[PDB]
Amino acid sequence: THWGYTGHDSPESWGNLSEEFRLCSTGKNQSPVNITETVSGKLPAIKVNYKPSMVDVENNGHTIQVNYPEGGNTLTVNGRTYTLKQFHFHVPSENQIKGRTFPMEAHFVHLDENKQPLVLAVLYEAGKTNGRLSSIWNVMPMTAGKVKLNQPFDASTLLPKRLKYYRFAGSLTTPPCTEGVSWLVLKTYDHIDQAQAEKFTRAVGSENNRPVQPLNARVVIE
Ligand SMILES: CC(=O)Nc1nnc(S(N)(=O)=O)s1
Ligand SMILES: [Zn+2]
Repeated sequence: THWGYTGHDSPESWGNLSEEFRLCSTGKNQSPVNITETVSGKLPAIKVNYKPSMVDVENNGHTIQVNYPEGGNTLTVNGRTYTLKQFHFHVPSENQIKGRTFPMEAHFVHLDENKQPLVLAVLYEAGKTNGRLSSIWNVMPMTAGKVKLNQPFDASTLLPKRLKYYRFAGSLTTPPCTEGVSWLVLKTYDHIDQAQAEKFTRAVGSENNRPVQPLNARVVIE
């Protein structure tokens, strides 16, 4: 069923669109979130085993996304291996740091062998052109549609070397807003210039951030 970020269709009504999106309105563990208060703790280190792959770049109407047809690219956290399925973008950011919205956020979405979802997040500050995204921005379908990119894409360039993160449990920020999703929001910020963010918005047709949800019972670990 149709949903979006504006119109009579907007995030605050997602739960009533159908019975099967109801968690969007009724869940207590929803993403995204404003990360204000945190607990300093000893989080397991991330190990990135990303490498180049043959990807396609899809406009599904709601974001620009890079689909990984094969496993290949993994993340090991806490002796668990998670397989990168796809990554995609929000302009502006869904998650916030101390009330601060960022001009873009990237969501790297995974499953482990138990099919447990993990989202590793990168927040972009305004700054110089992102040279490592230009390859994806250049083939960006500006309407709904899908192109396989000729030259291999390496996602290791999209993650910093400093891999400190905020950790919390949450949900998909798009319908059906399924809960039980591990969130790891990296502290080290990448950058995008203004054209890049505007083009994206132009392509997808709107700013595509779900608004922040209450933490309720949850604690964010830094
Ligand atoms: C199959 C799949 O991954 N669907 C998603 N829906 N929302 C997502 S997000 N913005 O939380 O990372 S991913
Ligand atoms: Zn997302």
